[PDB]
Amino acid sequence: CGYSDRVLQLTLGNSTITTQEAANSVVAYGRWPEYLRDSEANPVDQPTEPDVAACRFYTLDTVSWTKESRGWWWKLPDALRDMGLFGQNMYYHYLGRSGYTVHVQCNASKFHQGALGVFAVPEMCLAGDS
Amino acid sequence: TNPLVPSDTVQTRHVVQHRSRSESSIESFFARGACVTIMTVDNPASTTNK
Repeated sequence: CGYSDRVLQLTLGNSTITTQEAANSVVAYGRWPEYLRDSEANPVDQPTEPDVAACRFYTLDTVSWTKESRGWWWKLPDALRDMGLFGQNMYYHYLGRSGYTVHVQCNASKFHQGALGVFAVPEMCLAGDS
Repeated sequence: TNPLVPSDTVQTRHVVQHRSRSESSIESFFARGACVTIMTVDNPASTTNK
């Protein structure tokens, strides 16, 4: 019937991503995102859950890969702090939890070469300049 | 004293509580050896007048 590892469609809220050249997709540590369970709950107040207004695809500024490029990094939720109603909900509440679908995009041509390592690191503490 | 809990004045979610008051029981509060005095004694030379 035609279906494939390489051809995917993702839809969240008012946003859809298509790809004709994927290498399957990864679910970190085998765990899909979930809301906080009552047995593991800690703040007692009724939570705010924005659903489609915040759980949707925000596209960040495009960077450029060149022969000089040593590498790029981002932190979550920080990269999304100014993104629509997600950022607003984040800055109005003391506490927040969130999972993410990260989709990195980089096409080229059958005559280009190169390989990007895309790593999702829990608690990615970086070293300082001093 | 007014016996209120959070759900009486705010909208609350369901939380399954696991905390306990075990360490604040009267036994637990006092279950420790406390210093109540320091006694001084000696054993001098046979000669010393004191």
